[PDB]
This record gives sequence, structure tokens and C-alpha cells, in this order.
Amino acid sequence: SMERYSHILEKDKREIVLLKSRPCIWGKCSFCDYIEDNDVDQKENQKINDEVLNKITGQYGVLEVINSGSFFELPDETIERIYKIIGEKKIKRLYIEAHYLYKKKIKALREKFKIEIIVKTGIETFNDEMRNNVLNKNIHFDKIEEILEDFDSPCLMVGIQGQTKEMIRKDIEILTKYFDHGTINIYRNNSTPIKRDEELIKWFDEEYHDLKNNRKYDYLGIPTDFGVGD
Ligand SMILES: C[S@@+](CC[C@H](N)C(=O)[O-])C[C@H]1O[C@@H](n2cnc3c(N)ncnc32)[C@H](O)[C@@H]1O
Ligand SMILES: Nc1nc(=O)c2c(CN[C@H]3C=C[C@H](O)[C@H]3O)c[nH]c2[nH]1
Ligand code: SF4
Repeated sequence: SMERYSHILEKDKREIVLLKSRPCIWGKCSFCDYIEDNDVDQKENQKINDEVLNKITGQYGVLEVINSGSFFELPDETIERIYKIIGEKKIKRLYIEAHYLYKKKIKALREKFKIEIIVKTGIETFNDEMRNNVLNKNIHFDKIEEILEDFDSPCLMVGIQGQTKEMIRKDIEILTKYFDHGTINIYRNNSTPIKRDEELIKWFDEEYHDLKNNRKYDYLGIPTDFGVGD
């Protein structure tokens, strides 16, 4: 079965859980097959999720919740249990993920949970045409500062056919200038038709080696590097 509970042991050490949610409200990104873990039956998702949530201890004071979609697609009972656990285990910082289409719901979530929330979002690349015409993310912003109104931490994807060195260089320039957290995901081939560019990945691995050790940004050479998921 799938690993759903682990610890992140570098940089901002924390517990992480990979939970089940109803279908991603977008669900059409050309490269994504994590949504295979979605399920329409929220009562079964809640039962599965509750066994994972029992493992949270708050031992680092920091927790990350991911769920192959956005936080808001979790069962209502899962969300309210996470809220309970935050208070009971004295957790002071929570990471969640939400697609940009949920931007306007973030403020109310922050006000409900009260603690520091780091909201991650799957920008993938700041290049508009690659993001929306190739990766089909449906993420539209006019200025970088618009993202920062509600999101804290862009997930970036590196190493996809159709990218260029210039495109990747600009993404890292933007990440490092504007954002206080972020995630660098080296692309992994999967069941979708979107494929790794091995030459770009080789180049990035050597040219941006100093990124691996940058305290602000999590770096995943393989998607399983947090210890959850297949
Ligand atoms: C649940 S999504 C992000 C949250 C939200 N649904 C969104 O898209 O904005 C998880 C992230 O994993 C990364 N990812 C997906 N497929 C990948 C792959 N094949 N290789 C590397 N990273 C991948 C992407 O950066 C994606 O944003
Ligand atoms: N279904 C499924 N969901 C996943 O999230 C996943 C992962 C790790 N994805 C994480 C890595 C960086 C992002 O923060 C986060 O989305 C590996 N295998 C998986 N399978
Ligand atoms: S990358 Fe995010 S928005 Fe796109 S299908 Fe996957 S979980 Fe849904």
C-alpha cells in the first residue's frame, strides 16, 4: 500500500501526510496522474484519512498536508480533524496546497486556522504559454505580486520537453527574488504523454547545484523524496 505518513528531515523539519480527496476541481493538467488517488466517495476518504491523521504528533510543531489536489477537496470531517489536531498537538505552522482557482478561499481559511499557513500552489513555470498552453494549468495572473496576495510557495517543475534554459533560468530568478518558500520538482515520466528532457535535467543538476542546499526551497530530484506517495 501507499506511504501516507512521513517526516521531512531537512530545512523546515515537519510531519507530512498524503490524504485522499474528491476529484480535483480542475483535473486537466496534461502531465498530472496524481489524481488517480482521488475518490468521489468522501466517506471512504475520511475513513482512510483518519488512520493517517492518528499518526500526527506535532513533534516538530510543523505539519504539511498534501492530497493530490487542493486542500479544499478534503472531506469536511478530515479538515475539521486537522483543525482539532493543530490545537491539540500545538502545531504552529501548516503547509497546504491549493490550485490558483481557489485563490479567493484562502483568506477565510487563514482566519479559521489562525496559525501560520504556508500555501503552496502548482505554478510549474512562470512562462505563461508553457504553463497554460502546454501544461494546461489554467493559471492566469497579470503580475507576480498578484500571486503573493494569497499564495506563499510556488511548486516549479524542471525538465520537461519544450522547456528551454532561458525559461528555467527565469523561473529561478523569479522564485528567488519574490518568494520566501518554494519547491523545485525534477520532472518524472509517468502515465501521461508529457516527457522528461534529459539534457535540460542534466544541465540543471550541475548549473543549479547550489539550489539543492538553499534553506528556503525544498528540492525533490524524485517525487518520492518526502517519503509519501509512489
Ligand atoms: C497537487 S499538485 C499542486 C497543487 C494544486 N493542485 C495545483 O496544481 O496548483 C502537486 C505538484 O506535483 C508536481 N508534479 C506533478 N507531476 C509531476 C511529475 N510527473 N514529476 C515531477 N513533479 C510532478 C507539480 O509541481 C504539481 O504542482
Ligand atoms: N498521488 C500522489 N500524490 C502526490 O502528491 C505524490 C508525490 C509527492 N508530490 C509532492 C511533492 C512535491 C509537492 O509538494 C507534492 O505534491 C509522490 N507520489 C505521489 N502520488
Ligand atoms: S497538477 Fe494540481 S490541478 Fe493539475 S490535475 Fe494535478 S492535482 Fe489537479
